[PDB]
Amino acid sequence: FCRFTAEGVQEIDYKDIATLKNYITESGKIVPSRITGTRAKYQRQLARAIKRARYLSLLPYTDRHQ
Amino acid sequence: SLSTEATAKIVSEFGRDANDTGSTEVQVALLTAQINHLQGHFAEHKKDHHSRRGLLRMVSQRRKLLDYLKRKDVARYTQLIERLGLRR
Amino acid sequence: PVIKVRENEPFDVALRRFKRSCEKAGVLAEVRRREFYEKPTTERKRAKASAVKRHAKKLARENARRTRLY
Amino acid sequence: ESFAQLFEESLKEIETRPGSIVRGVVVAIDKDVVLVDAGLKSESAIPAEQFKNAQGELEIQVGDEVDVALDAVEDGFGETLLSREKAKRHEAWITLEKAYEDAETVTGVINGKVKGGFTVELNGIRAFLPGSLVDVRPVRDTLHLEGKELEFKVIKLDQKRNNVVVSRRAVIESEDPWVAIAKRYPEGTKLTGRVTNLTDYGCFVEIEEGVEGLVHVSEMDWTNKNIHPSKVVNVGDVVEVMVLDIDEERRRISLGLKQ
Amino acid sequence: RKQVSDGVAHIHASFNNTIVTITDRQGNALGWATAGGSGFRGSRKSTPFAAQVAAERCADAVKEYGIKNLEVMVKGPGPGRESTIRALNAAGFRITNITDVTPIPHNGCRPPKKRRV
Amino acid sequence: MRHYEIVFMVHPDQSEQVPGMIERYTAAITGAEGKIHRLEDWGRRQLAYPINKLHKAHYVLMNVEAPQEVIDELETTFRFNDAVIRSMVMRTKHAVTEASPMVK
RNA sequence: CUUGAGUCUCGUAGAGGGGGGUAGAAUUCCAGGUGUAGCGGUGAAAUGCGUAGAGAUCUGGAGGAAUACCGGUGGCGAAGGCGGCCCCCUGGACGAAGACUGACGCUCAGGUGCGAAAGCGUGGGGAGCAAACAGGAUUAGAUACCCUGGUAGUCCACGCCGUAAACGAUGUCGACUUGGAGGUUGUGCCCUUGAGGCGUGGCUUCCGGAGCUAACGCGUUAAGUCGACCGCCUGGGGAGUAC
Repeated sequence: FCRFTAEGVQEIDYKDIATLKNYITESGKIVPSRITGTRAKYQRQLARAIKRARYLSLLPYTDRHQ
Repeated sequence: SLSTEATAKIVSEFGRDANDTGSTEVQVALLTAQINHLQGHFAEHKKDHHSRRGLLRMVSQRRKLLDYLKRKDVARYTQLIERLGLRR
Repeated sequence: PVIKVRENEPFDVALRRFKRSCEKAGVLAEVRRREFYEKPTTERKRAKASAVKRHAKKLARENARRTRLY
Repeated sequence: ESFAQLFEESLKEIETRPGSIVRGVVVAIDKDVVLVDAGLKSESAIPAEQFKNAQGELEIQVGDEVDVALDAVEDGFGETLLSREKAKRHEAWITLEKAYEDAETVTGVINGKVKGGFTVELNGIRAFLPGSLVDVRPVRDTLHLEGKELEFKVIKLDQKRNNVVVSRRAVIESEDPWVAIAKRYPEGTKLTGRVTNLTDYGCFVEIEEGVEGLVHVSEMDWTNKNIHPSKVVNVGDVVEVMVLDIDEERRRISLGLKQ
Repeated sequence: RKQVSDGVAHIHASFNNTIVTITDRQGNALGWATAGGSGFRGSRKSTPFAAQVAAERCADAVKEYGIKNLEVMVKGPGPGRESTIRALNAAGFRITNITDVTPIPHNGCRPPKKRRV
Repeated sequence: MRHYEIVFMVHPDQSEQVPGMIERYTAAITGAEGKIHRLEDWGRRQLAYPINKLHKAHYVLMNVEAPQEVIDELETTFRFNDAVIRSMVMRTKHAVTEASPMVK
C-alpha cells in the first residue's frame, strides 16, 4: 500500500519535510519498507531524501544528539 | 559518452545520406572520436580500469570494422584511414 | 528513546512505556551485534541462512498444513 | 459450438465478483456449517454465525438465497469470503440513501460512548460513533431510559474507516492512514474492529482504514500465558478493542483487549 | 553543601557491573555508588539485585542535597537497567524523564574479535 | 547548460546581509548567460541539530541553469565565506520552477 | 537479403569505475570542571588501571578509520569486487518505437590486460583492531583456546606480487523442450471508476514435470535435447614435489 504510487510523484523532495517525518522514527531512524509498505524504487529515493535533509539539518540524525 | 550534437555532426560528415548513421565508415568514426575523447580522461585517471575496459572494447570493435571494410572495399578503407589518420 | 512522565502518570506505566520504546528502537540488540567484530562472510552467511530458514518456514510447513495430523 | 463460447460470456454477464447477486441456494444445513452454491467452482463452508439474526437462532432453511463475497479463490479447496460482509454493502447503501433526502431514518439506540461517541446499532450490527453524534445537543442520553428508541441522525462518518456517529433523540431537529494518525490516539480511544488472523502470538484486529493492530497475547483476557488466542475470542469478529499505543513511524498500533 | 531540587541519575549498566551516579542538571556529579562497591563480587555484582542496592546506596548518599525531581539516563546493556530505576523510584524521587543513552556508532570503529569458547 | 539546485545557509547574526549576498550570487550567474529559475529566501529557521554551536540559521534556496565553471566559483566563494555555514549545490534534470512545498 | 551482429533517437534504474569535497555518531587521546574509592575483567580469577584522584560525569579541543537506520536469497559489475551525502570526469545494461549498415559473426593455443586477503618496496599516516611479543590465568604440560596489554599490518600515494573453497566446486556462444509461486526494473493498452485489469521485454530467488544422473540431485538461469570452439582428466601415494 505505497503512497507514492498512488500520488504518482516523479521524485521525492528532501525539502518536503512533513512527508519525510512520516517515514522516520521517533529516534530518527528511517522506517523499513516492510512496515511502510513503500515500493522499493520509491523507498530508495525516500532514504536519499531523508539523508539530504539530515545533512541540511532539516531532519535530525537521531533524537539524542545536540 | 559522446554528446548528441557531436554524434549528429560526425554522422553528417561521413554518412552519405546523413540519415544513415549505420554506415561502416560512420561507425568507425564515432568510435575514433570517442577513443580520442577518452584519451584525456585516462591520462588523468590511470587506475580507472573499469572505464578503460570499455575503451578497449570500443577499440576492438573499431578494429573489426576496419578489417571488414578492408576485405569488402579497399579504396573506401584507404579514404577512411586518411580522414581519421589511423596508422592502420 | 527519550521519554517524559505525563502528569498524574504512574511510575510503573512509565517504565513500561520506556521498555516498549527501547524494544522498538532495538537498542539492546544493536549493542549485542556490535560487542565484537563479525567477519563479512559470517554476516553474509547468517543473513542468507536466516532467509533460507524463513522461506522453509513459510512454504514447507504450509504444504504440511494442508494434510490433517489425525 | 460457439454455443458454449456465447454461454461462457453469458454466464460472465450474469454474475459479478463481490457479494452482490443473491444466488447461492442453501443446499445443506447441519450444525455448525451452512453451505451454498452461487455458481462458483465449489460450495462455501459457511459458519452458522453468519446466519442467525439478533437473538441466536437460525432463519433460512433449504433453498434460501444470500450472496456471499469473492475476489479470493481456493486456499487449497473451497470457495468464498462470507456473506454478512455482503450485508455490510446493504447497510452502506441504506446509509448513503440519506444523502438523497439529507436524512436517513431508522431506529438508533445509543446508550454509551465507547470511544467518545455513543454506540448505535442497526438491526443486527452495532457500529461505533464519535462523541457529538449521539446527541444533537448536550442532551446526553445517560438520563434517558436505558437503550432508548429514537432513530439515528448522522453527525459524523469517517468515510473510509467505518466509524459512523448518529443522533438519537430530538425528532424535531432536521500515505493516507499515517500522516494524521492522531484521531483515535490520545491514550485510550476504544474501537470496534473485526479480527482477521490469529498468529498464535496475536489476533490482528485491524479495521480503521488500512492499519494493523495486534492485541497480541498478553492482555486478551485476565490470564497471561496459557491462553492461546484462538480459544479465547474468535475468528472474524468485531470486538471491544482500543489503541493503548501508536507508532505513526513504524506503523505498529498496539491495541489491547483486557480493558 | 548547596541543596539542589532537580538533578540527574546516570545509570552506567555494563554486563559485569552497574554504576549509578547522581549529578546536578549541569553535569557536576553529587554522589555515586556501584554494585561492586555495594559489596558485590563477580557473579553477584552482575545482577539486578546488585544494581538496585547500588542505586539505593547512591540515593542515600545524596540525601543531604535534598533532591526531589530526577531525570534518568540509562547507559549500556545490563541487568541493572530496569531494576536500578525501580530502586531509585522506591527511594522516593519524582522521576521526570527516563532516557536511553547507549552510545551507538553509525559504523565507526572496529570492535574487538569474537571470543572462542 | 546544467540545472543546479543550491541551498545555502547563513549565520543568523548575518541575516540582514543575506539579500546583498543573494544579489551578488545572482549577478555572477547572469554574467555567464546563466538563467535563474526560482529563488526562495526561506529566512531564519530552527535547526534540527546545532551546527557550529548555533541553533538557528538562515536558509536560502536557489535554482540555476548555469555553466559548471561559475557553479565551481560559487562553491569556492561559499567555502571561503564564513557567513554561510553550509551549502548544498545539487544537480537536477529540469528547470524546476514551481516552488517549494513549505513556502506553500 | 535481413533474421545474427552492430550504429543512430528518447528514456530508465543502479553500492559500476576514477577524482575532489563534506556530515553525523561512536571509540581513543589531550586540557579543564564535579567527585570519591573503586574500576576493569572471567566460568572463577589474576595480571592491569586507580587516593600522584581512576572509573562515572560535564565542557572544550585533536586526529584517524568506518559509514548504524534505509538494507532486501535488493541492485551494479567480466571476474575480483562495489554501500553515508554532494559535485566533476567515465564504462556498461535494459526498454520504446522507428531509421540505417548488410554476416561485419562465434570460439581462441600462444599473446595482452584486470585480478580478494595476506605479503614486498619508497614515502606518508596511525583512532580502533591486532599476527609477533610480554605478563595473568587454565592445565599434567598450554610455546593455545580465555584475560590485560601490544608492534608489524590494516589507512593513503605510486610501484611489485598474481595466488584463494578466486565456488554455482557447473568454460564461452547459439537453438529447442510441460508448469507454479515470487522479487526487481522497464514498457503497451484499459473507465488507473482504487492500492488495480489484461499483456509484453530484461535480470533474478524458490519449488517442481519430462528427461538426465552412481545416487544426491539438475530441471527453460539444465546437470534435458543438439551444434561450434577451447581448457582439462587417465589408480592412490611419492607430488603440484625435485631438476
